[PDB]
Order: sequence, then structure tokens, then C-alpha cells
Amino acid sequence: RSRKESYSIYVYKVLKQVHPDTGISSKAMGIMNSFVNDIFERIAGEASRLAHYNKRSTITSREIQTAVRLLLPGELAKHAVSEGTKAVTKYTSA
Amino acid sequence: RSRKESYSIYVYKVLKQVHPDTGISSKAMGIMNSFVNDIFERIAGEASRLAHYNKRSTITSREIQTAVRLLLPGELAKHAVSEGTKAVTKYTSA
Amino acid sequence: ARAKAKTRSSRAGLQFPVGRVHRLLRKGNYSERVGAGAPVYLAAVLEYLTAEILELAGNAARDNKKTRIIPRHLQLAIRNDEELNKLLGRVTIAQGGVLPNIQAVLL
Amino acid sequence: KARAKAKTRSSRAGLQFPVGRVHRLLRKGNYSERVGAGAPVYLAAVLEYLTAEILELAGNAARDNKKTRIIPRHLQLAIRNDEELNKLLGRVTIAQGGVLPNIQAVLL
Amino acid sequence: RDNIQGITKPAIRRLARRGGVKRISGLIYEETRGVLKVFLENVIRDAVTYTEHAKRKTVTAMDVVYALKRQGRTLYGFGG
Amino acid sequence: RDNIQGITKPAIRRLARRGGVKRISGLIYEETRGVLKVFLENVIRDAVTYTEHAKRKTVTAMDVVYALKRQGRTLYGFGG
Amino acid sequence: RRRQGWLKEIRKLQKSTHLLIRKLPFSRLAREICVKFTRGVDFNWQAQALLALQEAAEAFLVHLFEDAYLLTLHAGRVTLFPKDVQLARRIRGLEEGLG
Amino acid sequence: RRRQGWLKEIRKLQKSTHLLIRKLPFSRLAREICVKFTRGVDFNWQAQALLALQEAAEAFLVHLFEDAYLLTLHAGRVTLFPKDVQLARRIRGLEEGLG
DNA sequence: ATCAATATCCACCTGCAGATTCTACCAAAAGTGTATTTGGAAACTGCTCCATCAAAAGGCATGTTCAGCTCTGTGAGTGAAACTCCATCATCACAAAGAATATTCTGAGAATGCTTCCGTTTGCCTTTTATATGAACTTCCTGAT
DNA sequence: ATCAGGAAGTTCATATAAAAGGCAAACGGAAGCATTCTCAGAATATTCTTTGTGATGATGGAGTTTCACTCACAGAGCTGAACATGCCTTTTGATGGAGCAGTTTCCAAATACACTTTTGGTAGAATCTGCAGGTGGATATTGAT
Repeated sequence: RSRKESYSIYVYKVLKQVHPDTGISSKAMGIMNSFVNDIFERIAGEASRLAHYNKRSTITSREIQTAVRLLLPGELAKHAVSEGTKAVTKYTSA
Repeated sequence: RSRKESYSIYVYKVLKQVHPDTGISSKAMGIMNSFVNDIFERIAGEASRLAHYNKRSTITSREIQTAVRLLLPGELAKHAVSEGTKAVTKYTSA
Repeated sequence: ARAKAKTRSSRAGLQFPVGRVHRLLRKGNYSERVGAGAPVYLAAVLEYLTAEILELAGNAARDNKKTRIIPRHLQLAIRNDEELNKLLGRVTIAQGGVLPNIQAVLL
Repeated sequence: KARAKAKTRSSRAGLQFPVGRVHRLLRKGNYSERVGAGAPVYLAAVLEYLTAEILELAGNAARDNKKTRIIPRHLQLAIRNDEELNKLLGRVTIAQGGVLPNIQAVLL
Repeated sequence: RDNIQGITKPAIRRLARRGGVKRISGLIYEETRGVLKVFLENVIRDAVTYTEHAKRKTVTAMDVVYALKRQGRTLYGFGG
Repeated sequence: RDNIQGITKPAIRRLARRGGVKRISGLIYEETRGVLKVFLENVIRDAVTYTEHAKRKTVTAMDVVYALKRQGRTLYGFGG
Repeated sequence: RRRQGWLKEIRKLQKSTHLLIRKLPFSRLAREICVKFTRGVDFNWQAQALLALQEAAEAFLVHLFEDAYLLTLHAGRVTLFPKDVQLARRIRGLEEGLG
Repeated sequence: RRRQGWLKEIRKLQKSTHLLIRKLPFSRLAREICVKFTRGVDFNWQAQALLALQEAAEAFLVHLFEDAYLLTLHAGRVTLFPKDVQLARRIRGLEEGLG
């Protein structure tokens, strides 16, 4: 059997800290897996066209920020930007 | 000034083998110039994805053939496939 | 000798794998080279959206007296929420059903 | 030595579109790692066919409109009066194109 | 009896009740069979195209999912 | 006089005639001004985002074309 | 003396998640429409493809009747005619509409 | 005595191409809406962006009235009411419809 | 069924805006060897879809009635297109002007390449639990009064 | 204001399928060091966007009449949901089976790579022409007899 790797053991870790007493069935784990694989291929595709309109070779954090701000609508983007800036600040510190 | 290449001298050659007594204006040259850049990235983006779904590293002729057959509708992807095949089979015999 | 290995996910304080996001940005042919802050940003954004939907789905599961989330509850959680309905607009969720909505003229 | 002269591979295939430029754009656009040598030949022929498909209908519309030079309305009509180009260029607005001259029949 | 006649009157009635339809005309039972055939023709064509490019004779679930994804009907639940 | 009141009555009537409308209610001159504002608020936001990423202060034609292209409204004629 | 049951039927169907077309009458319709594109060669389907295509084909029809029934209530009617579905597939466009 | 001229105005507007909104009341509306997104910073607009956005903001409205007048003719009316435009923007959906 | 006015169409003139044609020259496409690697081909296995048979019952096909609709017509009353007029506002020209975009040269910090080693992730048995199902009870909601 | 009777909600027990849990291995993420190389930064030309300011005729705003259009209502006639009844397509399930897709090895032909030379494509000139506005006649509506 092949490797067949996915996001099923990370979506569950997020679930066990947004609702500590709630499991999730198998098909509703496959749906969250497909959702993550879709939002990934959406944000990375928009960042790849942003890096290619401006003659860059590098997808830094700035293209991911200006791709989140184009894809995600409304207050969801303004929360996601501050969720990511905190994490890259904590990364560059440590 | 940068070089700013385009398809403007080739759309004109294709115009003056199907209508030898007909000219084309600058803005209708720009529209036919944007049409080609649109269908180019449409066919190349579909054939970049066929060869990534199937774990390939080369966009051959066969990916462009099935991407033409996916994108172009109906009785137009029946002529375009033949126009490409009669160009490849005379490219290789040279 | 070397030091102790620390994962970039646990260094940035995330839960999604920054190593896997870096590998899938290199192997996906999006651009030539990939910076070092782009997977740390992207894993944070993916963790945020997943933590959004798994909390609305948890509320919709708790309101139905069940302790396990079925695809019906994700259909309800995404379609009742104003901006996740706009994000996942043209998306069919399998075994999901519809929202209960009878036109008020018919009653 | 006796270095032989160049034949362009647009002319080896008999096309009109540049196979070298199309090969370079497929190679620089980051679509894949390798690019096969038959792929710009196939794609340039497809692009030439579609360009001839539209410029022929645009020339016929410019001839029907008692004119010589093709303007953008002569492309709007050429695309929207055709069942399989209207389906391809469906979510495409064409600047200075106007609309089709449509009036609903119940008004007349 | 034809195969499109297997999409019966209780099935179209019962999909229409899920959509919320109160009274259902007697001519709609062929219009729904006309729309369903057009949808299945547009989806099975790309399913077979993605199958034939990979040199198989088995239309897997990912081929139908990729046929739906490129028409703007992204299906979640079958691998993606 | 607000600037959305610059989208006058005969311009809305003149667009509806090109759309092919025989008679026009008077309450549509506010619905049209409320639809045009939402379309411009969705296109100008993405044009401004593409400008700010490129570190500029001028909104070119390519930024507007990239804003229209990603909402499914591909515009031909201004560089694509 | 008869009573209504449509309001009890709409409510019991909109809280269900299962499929409404039977499995085999769709599993042979799809395999028949496949033959028009494979040049007489009989392709195999998986069992997860004839559900993946049925899940899409029913979520298309349910939303089509929801969009057409607004046209029905729009013209003053209650009864869903075919001239409502044929307009809800025209306003949606070329992609989302037909097919 | 008053003769009908809507039939002579639809034909002379469907065979022309030029823009039907005057250029300056659009050219300050776009620069007004552009303020709210740049945090008070006045951006400069090119002269080919205030046309490449007017060419789309009129090709949206003309197609919107063409898709709402089918709803007006569907209900037996001839007069185009706002409940027609608000329905034709709903049937199109989230993407093609609003915005 | 017929005469005036008029909107449409057309025949032609020409000013000029714009397309066409003519030239340096520069980047880039093509030819020639070199080297490395991807993927078509063959062997094989183990997964998995097609086919069939008995049944079994549940859901569908058919007939019939009747009450809830659709459709058409009518009249009252609302409201939008047509029409006039003039003053406000958009269009144009333009001289300048000056911010802000585009181009060029530099080096340093960020990204890659390669090696080693170790810690994470997934796959496969094993238990333990949430949920479907049954069955009686109780409320309660709708038709009738 | 009053009862009937099925519909729906409660609630407790129970199988059982499904989810959580434990354990190995392989593979890939990380540490570390040597190397390249992209891009932010500084200096500079030059393009092109903004603001004014005047001239000005093009066009929208305001108000008043008149008649095509929307809307509510009533009545005739069609038709679709409800109900009774039988019976026939779906469904499970079951194993055999055989077409088929996933895995592994090997190598050769197609693809990249590096260098040199020719050559075609873009930018910037001079130059020629299609067409839009204008002027004026033949003709296809639109009354109103």
C-alpha cells in the first residue's frame, strides 16, 4: 500500500481544542480534508499569480498575505491576516 | 523603453491568408492579442494540471490534446485537434 | 554533536505542519523558490479557517444533542453562516441535504 | 565548419504562430519542469486555428456591414452570433463591443 | 421501457418536495428528465476524457470529482 | 448632492433601453444606483489590493483587468 | 373529507440527507450515457463514482427547483410549470444553467 | 397626440457602442469609493483605468436589465419593477449576481 | 385606400486620423555536441468491478374523484412616457508642474544543495463507545362542535 | 367557550458498526555548513497625472397632461393530489471470476545545457488611405381620409 498522507490528524487536533468533548465521523473528516486541500490550492495559486505579475521568483509571506486578502471575504480575511502575522512574528523571534 | 513583445504581427499574417483585402484596427488588434493570451494560459493551465494529476514532469503533445478536448466546446474541439495533429505529424517528418 | 530538533510548527505555535506546507509549495510548481515565512503564514491561515468551521459545526452538533459531527452538521454550519456561505459558495457537500426553508406564502 | 543555415520551426511545421516564443512562454511560465518538443507545435496550431476561426467570421461581418477594416463590434457580432464561440467566450466582455440588436417579440 | 423512464414520478416529485415545491404540474416530469440528461452528458464526457488520458477503463471517483471541479461544482467528500 | 446622484435618470434610462426595456418604473432609479455601488465596491477593493502589493500609488489598467478577471468577468482590450 | 400532506412531506424531506433517486435506475442511465462517448467500448465505473455523480446530479436538481419556484411564486402562481425551469436555466447563464 | 419612440430608441442604442454614463460623474464616484479602502490616502488613477472599469460597470448593468426584463415579461407585466432586478440578482447567485 | 411629412437609405467629397510601409539593431532563436533523466514497455500481483440467482417486500403503476387551483375578462385608478426650456455641468485645450513610476548598479541576507540522523506520520490489529432502533408513555396539535 | 384521535416528543434498553487506542517502520523534516543570487536600496531621468481656468454649447431637471398599464375580483373549467390495491423492480448478499490497475526493473531516446552565429521582431521615422461628417436626392413608414 502507498503512503496516502493527508490532514486528518491535524484537523482532529484543532477539534480537540475548539470543542474538547466532541469527536468527528469519518466522512466529515474527509470533507474537512478536502476543504483544506481546496483552500491550499486556492491561496497558493493566487500567490503564484501575484508573484508572476510582478516578475518575482519568490513566494514570500507578502504574497500569501495579499492572497488571503483577495480570497477570504469580509471579516474572515481581517481575522486571518492577524492570525498569520502573529505566527510569523513568533517564528522570526524564536 | 522595455521591449513589449506581443502576437500582433502573427494575428495579421493569419488575417491576410483568410481575407487578403481586409485590414484590422489597433483596438481590434488588442482584442485579438488578449484573446490569444487568454486561450494560451487557459490551455497551458489545464495541461499543467493533467500532468500533475497523473504524476508526470513533462507537458507533451498528449496533454495539450486532451486539454484542447476539455476546454474547446463541441464541434470546435473536433477541428482543432486535427489542425494540431497535422502540424505535429509534419513537424516530426522534417 | 547537534542540538535537539524543534519542529517549525511547534516553534511558530501552530498545529498544521509547516514542513508539509513547505514541501507542497515546492513540489506544486507555483514559483521557482519559496521563502521561509510563506508556509508559516499559510499554515496559520489554514488553521484559522479550520478552527472556524469546526466550531460552528460543534455548535450545530450540540444543538441537536449529538457528540459527533456528521456532514449534515457541516452543511448546516456553513450555510447558516454569512461569510463561510460566501467562501464556500459553489460547493456541494456530499450527504449534506438542504436548509429547512419553506416559502412563507405557502403556509 | 559548414554550419547549415537556420530553418525556423514555425516553418518546419507550416504554421504562422511562433513555436519558439510559445515554447519559451510554456517554459518560463512555471507550468511544469520539462516541456516536450511537440507541445509548442501542437499549441501554436490550435491557437492559429482559433484565430482564423474568429477573424474569418469577423471579416464576413465587416463585409456585411459595408466596411473594410475590422473594428471591435465586428468581433462582438462574430462571437455572439456563433453557437460554439459564444459558449467559449461566454463570460468575456469585449470593450467597445455593444450588444446584439435584440427586441423581445411580444413588444412588437 | 427506456432507461430515462426509470427516473420515476415519485423521484421527481420527491426531489421537488425537498426543493420546497407545493404543487407540481404534469408536464414537468419530462422537463426534469430533459435537464438531467443534459447534465449527465456534460459531466460524463469530461469523466471519460480524464479517464482516457490516464489510459484506464475504470472511471474512478477522482475523475468525476475533477470533471465537476472544472465546471464550478466542487464536490467535497470523495477525496480532493 | 452625493456623487452616486451623478448616475443620472437619463443614463439609467439609456442603459435600460440598450437592455431592451419598453417601460421603466420610477423606483428602479434607486435600485440601479444601489447595484452599481456594490459592483464598484467589489472591483475597486481588488484593484487597490493589487496596487498596494506592488508598492505603488497609481491604479493602472492592468490592476483593474486583474480585478475583473478573478471575479469571472474577463475584460478584453486593455492588456491581458 | 381529505387532508393535506404536502406540508408534512416537505418538512420530513428537508431534514433528511439520503438520496432520492434509486441506485440502480441511475446506475444504468449513467452507464448508457457513457457509451455515446467511448465509441462502443464499455468502460468500467467504480461504485464511488456512481455515487459521486449522483450526489452532484441531485444537488443540481434540488437547487434548480428552488430557483425555479421563485419564478413560480413570482408570476402569481403556486403550480410549478416547465416555463419556469426553462427560464431559471436561462438567467443562470451558460455554465451554471444548462447542464 | 403622442407617438411611441421607445421602439426607435432601443434600435438606435443597440447598434451603437459608446459609453452611456458620462465620464466625470463616474470618474469621481470611483475615486470616492477608492478612498474607503486606502485609509484616507488618495490614490492616483490612470486615464485607462477609469475607462477599463466603466466598460465593465456598464456591461454589467445592460446584461442585468436584459436578465430582469425576462422576469418582467414572465409575470405578465411590461413595466420593470425593483422586485424583478432583486430576483434576477438572486437567481444568478453569490458570484455572478451580487457584485 | 391616398397625399403630405418624415425617417431611412443611399450617392458622393474630403480632412484627417490612423494604418501601412520603410530602416538600425538587438535580443533571442537556432545549430552542435554533451550528458542526464523521464517514462514507455514487460512481468506480476492482488485488488476490485461485473454478473447472476433467489427472494422479499416495499415502493410504484393505475383508476377515480373532487376541491384547489389556473385562466380570462372587466373596470377603477394609478403612474410613466412625451414635450418644452434654459441653465447647470461635463468636455476640451493647455501651459505647466511635479509627484511618482521606471531604469541601473551594488552587495548582503536569504534561499538553495548536500549529508546525516532521528522523530514524526501512517498503517494495521484491538477495544470501547455513540448512535440507530424498538417500544411503551405522554403530550399536543388539528379537525370537529 | 368544548373532545377525538393520531402525531410527535420522552425516555430507557441494546446491539453493533464505527471511532479511539496501541505499536512498528520508513521516510521525510531538521541541523549544519558551503555556495549562489535575488532583490531591497540609493541615485536619476522622464512620463504622465492632477488642478486650474476659461469657453461653450450639450443636455438634464422641473412641471403638467393624457392615456396605456397594473391590480383586485369574480366565475368557468381544467387538473393534480389523495386514496385503494395489487404486483414487479430494487435490494442484499454471496461466491466465483476474470478484466484490470498498481508495483518494480531497466534502458534508450527525448530533454536540458552550454556556446557561437545568424536572423527576425520591435521601435521609431515617413507616408498613404478608409471613413465619418456633410449635402443632397430616391424611397419606406405613419397618419387620416
